[PDB]
Amino acid sequence: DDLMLSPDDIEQWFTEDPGPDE
Amino acid sequence: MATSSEEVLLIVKKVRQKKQDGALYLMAERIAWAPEGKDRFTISHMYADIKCQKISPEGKAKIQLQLVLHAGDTTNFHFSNESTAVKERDAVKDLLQQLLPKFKRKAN
Repeated sequence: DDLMLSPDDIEQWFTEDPGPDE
Repeated sequence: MATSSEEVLLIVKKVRQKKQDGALYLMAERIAWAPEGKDRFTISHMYADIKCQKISPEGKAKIQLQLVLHAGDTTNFHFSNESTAVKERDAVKDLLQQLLPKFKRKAN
């Protein structure tokens, strides 16, 4: 990012809810 | 809402959000965060503003739990409490996944 934000080393999740959008 | 007229569901400590240590406070209809030793919450998101939720596993030097909002914004919560990180990471996830279906329902 611009600074040392979370995506400094992050996007290895198990995305508990990556489907339903109701 | 807004004022401290709501009950706290979960109080997580030493939770670093955006590389700053604080505390993660779960509320009846929303999730909020406030730096360690503070009384004024800096972040607040209603469970109805949350589109998706992810969970960062153990193995890293930082454990996380993030909420993907319908607006496209994402709030990743780093549990930096060596004593309760993992345990509270699940407790929050649990409460969130249980509360989400109650507020999340508007075709968005």
